[PDB]
Amino acid sequence: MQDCGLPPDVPNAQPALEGRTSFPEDTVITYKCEESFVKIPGEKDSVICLKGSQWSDIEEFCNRSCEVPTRLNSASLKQPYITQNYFPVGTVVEYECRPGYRREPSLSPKLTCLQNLKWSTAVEFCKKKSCPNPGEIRNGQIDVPGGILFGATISFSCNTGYKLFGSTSSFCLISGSSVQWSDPLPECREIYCPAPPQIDNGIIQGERDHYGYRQSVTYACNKGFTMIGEHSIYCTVNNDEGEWSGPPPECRGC
Amino acid sequence: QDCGLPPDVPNAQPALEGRTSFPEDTVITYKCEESFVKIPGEKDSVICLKGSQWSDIEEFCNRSCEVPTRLNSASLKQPYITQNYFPVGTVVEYECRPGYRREPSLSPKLTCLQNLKWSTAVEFCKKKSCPNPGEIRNGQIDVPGGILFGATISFSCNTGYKLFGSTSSFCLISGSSVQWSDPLPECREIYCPAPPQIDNGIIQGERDHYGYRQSVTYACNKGFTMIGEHSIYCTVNNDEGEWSGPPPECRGC
Repeated sequence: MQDCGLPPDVPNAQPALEGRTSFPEDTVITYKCEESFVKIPGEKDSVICLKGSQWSDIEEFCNRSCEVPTRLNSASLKQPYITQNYFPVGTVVEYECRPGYRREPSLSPKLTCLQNLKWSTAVEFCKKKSCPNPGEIRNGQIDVPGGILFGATISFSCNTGYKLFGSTSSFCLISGSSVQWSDPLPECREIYCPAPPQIDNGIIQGERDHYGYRQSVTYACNKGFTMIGEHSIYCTVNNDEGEWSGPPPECRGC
Repeated sequence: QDCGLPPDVPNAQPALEGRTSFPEDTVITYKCEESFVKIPGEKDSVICLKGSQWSDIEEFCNRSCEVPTRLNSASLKQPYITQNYFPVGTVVEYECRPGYRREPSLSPKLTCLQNLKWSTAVEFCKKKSCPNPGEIRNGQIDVPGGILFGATISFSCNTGYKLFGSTSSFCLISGSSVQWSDPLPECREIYCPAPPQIDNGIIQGERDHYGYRQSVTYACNKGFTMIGEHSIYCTVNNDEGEWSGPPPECRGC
């Protein structure tokens, strides 16, 4: 009769019958691979109802493959693997470094689909690029807690008596073709105490324009006046603010 | 042949030894009364002569000031320093003791006034001053009460420095002048012990010396996680250098 019966049973595949058990001549039935199965590229996935109520032949066209290789931050799959989804056991794909990573020549940038349907063990075939030597801050310091490779953070400080002007930290971030420091080296600026206080009936010996950390100012009483107190005071520096060590002496008469 | 009572001398009293009759050749001496001093080169005694007659005697006592009171700034010059006769109008001169100096604008003279008192005393001899103390590098000099003869000053070293030498000085008289009893001490920077090294980590840019408030920053080697403070600083546990705390640790991952 001008109709075929049920199409052939294909291992690991299911046909789309659309609710019927009888099919007219020239009917084309397509099979879909079952769960955990991927169709083999370049193979038929359908049958056709021919004359004599006979279906055309069809061979197993499904496998048995690894999942799409897991997403790496250091490397991306090369072409053509990057567009593929069929990875039977034994399949080896190749990677290439992303930015800002570079190849570790001693290591293979390849992964193999194993018998258990899993990709081989991942090694660091693509490593983190390094940022330039951070250098130095005059009268300050640079803290490098964990190297200077891509993704690293460094911090800046100014020594006692100096004030930081600029950025307090920097990060090694990807910059176009390479990796560079997010921020430039800041500046450590000398902290000045307020102008030293004058005293009644006394003077400052050779008063300077500016007083920095630990610098001192010496007092002297005018003729006929007696000194009572510290002959000199010095500049203390805390939390980036200058402040004299204590009050200036007194010059009492007479 | 015995004389009777000797003559009455104004402002003087004779020493009679309770006697009222005196044999020939008896010599009687008079003593000036209070406030009076005998006049140098004048007779103060009489002698009983023949004819039961005393020899003549004239007033020999002049009202006089007392020996000038002792001053600590100056001493009487010669010859006043050995004198005791100071009638009204007498002016004596002083000279400075050590460690005092003359106040040029003033007179070093005292006059015996009509009331038998010496004129008002002024500071004609003033205390000498020791030289300016100077400065102590990284330290301070406290001058509580001037730098004149007898004064005391004290020395201290700023935070982070240790005093080596004298802690005070006193303005002493030294021969022909006044000088500080002790020379200035020195203020030397205190150093903390060398910072400790840590397993699997380093000291970032270690220095040869660390002083007060100076810090040392640590960093762990690749593949280790730091545990504890990243940097420590040089404190001064008086008067010793000491690190603020233990260095961090590096734990292998």
